[PDB]
Amino acid sequence: GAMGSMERASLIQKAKLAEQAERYEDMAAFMKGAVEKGEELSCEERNLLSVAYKNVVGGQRAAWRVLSSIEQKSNGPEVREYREKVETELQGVCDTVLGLLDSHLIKEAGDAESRVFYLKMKGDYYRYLAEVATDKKRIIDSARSAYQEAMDISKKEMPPTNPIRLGLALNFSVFHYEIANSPEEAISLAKTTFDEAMADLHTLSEDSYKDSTLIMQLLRDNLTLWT
Amino acid sequence: GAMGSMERASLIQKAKLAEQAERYEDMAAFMKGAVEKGEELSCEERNLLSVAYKNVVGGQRAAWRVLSSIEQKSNGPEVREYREKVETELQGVCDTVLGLLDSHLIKEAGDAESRVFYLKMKGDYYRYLAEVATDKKRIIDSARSAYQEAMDISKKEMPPTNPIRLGLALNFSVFHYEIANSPEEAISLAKTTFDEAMADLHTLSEDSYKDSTLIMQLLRDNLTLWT
Amino acid sequence: KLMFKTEGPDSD
Amino acid sequence: KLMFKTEGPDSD
Ligand SMILES: [Cl-]
Ligand SMILES: [Cl-]
Ligand SMILES: [Mg+2]
Ligand SMILES: [Mg+2]
Repeated sequence: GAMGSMERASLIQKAKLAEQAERYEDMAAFMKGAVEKGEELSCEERNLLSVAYKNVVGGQRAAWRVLSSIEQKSNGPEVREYREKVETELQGVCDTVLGLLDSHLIKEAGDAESRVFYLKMKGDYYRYLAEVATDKKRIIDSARSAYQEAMDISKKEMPPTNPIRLGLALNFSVFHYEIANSPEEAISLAKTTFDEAMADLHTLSEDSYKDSTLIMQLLRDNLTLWT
Repeated sequence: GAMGSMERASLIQKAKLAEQAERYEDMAAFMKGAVEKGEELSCEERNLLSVAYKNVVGGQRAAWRVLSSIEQKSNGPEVREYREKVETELQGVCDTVLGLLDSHLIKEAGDAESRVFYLKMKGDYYRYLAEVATDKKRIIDSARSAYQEAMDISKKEMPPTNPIRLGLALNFSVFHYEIANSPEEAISLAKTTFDEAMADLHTLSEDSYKDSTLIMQLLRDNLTLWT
Repeated sequence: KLMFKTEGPDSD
Repeated sequence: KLMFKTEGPDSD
């Protein structure tokens, strides 16, 4: 694509600059270009990819909810038209990310840390598609399938305090609660995840402890509202 | 352009929705399309135009300053290249706004409230060009000329508390201080503007009083840092 | 809408 | 950079 002529290293450098400038669409385009070079991504690079698209789609999700709320209150074509415009752009971003994961990040991810990261991402962006879907069922089952594969690997290959495993469990629990309409599964998953992490904190350095307890706080935040 | 097929009223409605969604690039594109319908803009519509582009260019200015700061500290080509990319996009937005003002908002603006508003905008977007310019002198004199014409009209046709006149004086004073390197002109302009507004507040309703004193506070904020 | 906590940038 | 107050959205 348009980043085909730029060095991989230069794309990564500019992704970092774009993050500093809060230019997240640029950041995402640079990391898309980096992925398309065909090499596997390092841990830092995966997180740049995720941060970039999370910020882009986050703005779209927030705009879509504003517009959807206005639309529902109003129930001329303008509100529906503009909600559809934003919705279509959001779906395009999700399709772009899913395309990168399928071509070919997931299949080339051999390690648990990379494969779980990408499968979690796959669940996340199917979940964002599900938020606006009205094929709804198949989108939901695609999210479920990706999250479940990531969960299975993470339980076999990672300690219960691993931040990737924790963020996965967090997001899968939210999927259960409000996408799958399975609130008891969501609560059970969040509780067990928090408890098993807590029992493993004693093995961690201070820095790893800070990483893990940050995500555990998010599990507890949700549980407080769910119970 | 791409908005040529949408009704003027629908573009204005969608500009308002985009503002609610914090989708300012969309907001600007809708208002560009509205302007290009060829009718004069109402007061509310002028403010939609201004709000949209102010938010777009504001993000670009903030990104440009981050990148410029990194560039100067670092003095490979990547920092300069990406700063240039953002700079070129910023200049494109400024050129777009100046094109709308020149074709043909200013020449069709008969009233003081509209003509001063547009001439202030012209000064503002030449000032944003000046912030990144290294033709620098002619850009600065274009900003000065636009601000000065707006000032002359505003002093003849508007009361000293008029919010448009006040925001004009505010921005022209900042132009003086840090673009024209005329800090004493900036201080004098801000002081006289504040004093003459203060002496006219007694003529205002509570609502107009709130409007005027909001901008007067900005004049005083700057004066506090300049003196 | 009430958004629950999910991983990473609370960008929405 | 220290940005002084100008009219309207403090968007930068
Ligand atoms: Cl639309
Ligand atoms: Cl670039
Ligand atoms: Mg959120
Ligand atoms: Mg500012």
